[PDB]
Amino acid sequence: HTVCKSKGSIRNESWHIDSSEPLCLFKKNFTYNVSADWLYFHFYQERGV
Amino acid sequence: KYRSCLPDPISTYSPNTCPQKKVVVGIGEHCPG
Ligand SMILES: *[C@@H]1O[C@H](CO)[C@@H](O[C@@H]2O[C@H](CO)[C@@H](O)[C@H](O)[C@H]2NC(C)=O)[C@H](O)[C@H]1NC(C)=O
Ligand SMILES: *[C@@H]1O[C@H](CO)[C@@H](O)[C@H](O)[C@H]1NC(C)=O
Repeated sequence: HTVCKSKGSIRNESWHIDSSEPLCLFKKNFTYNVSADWLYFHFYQERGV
Repeated sequence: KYRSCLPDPISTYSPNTCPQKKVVVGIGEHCPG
């Protein structure tokens, strides 16, 4: 589960426990328009890509 | 979930019962196991 950083939650955001740095194949950051009402995304795969 | 695959999944007598089904490797994929 995840928590809200704006107001706050009684619980704590805990979805991973790896203390070291695991093997990663992709790690990037993207900025999106904050003043937006709806967001659309596509996620598909073919031939292992 | 818990579980025949007897005697071995390669030469099992009932392939429809053993959950380890034999497949083939596709394009751009690896051996599933
Ligand atoms: C993508 O953005 C997040 C959030 O700004 C980055 O996470 C921060 O990472 C630094 C260490 O590099 C920490 O000191 C901050 O506390 C993190 N912020 C949060 C909100 O957790 C993340 O590093 C960025 N990723 C890349 C590749 O730039
Ligand atoms: C974000 O969207 C609003 C309206 O939906 C628009 O006015 C604004 O220019 C957008 N932001 C950027 C950086 O384009």
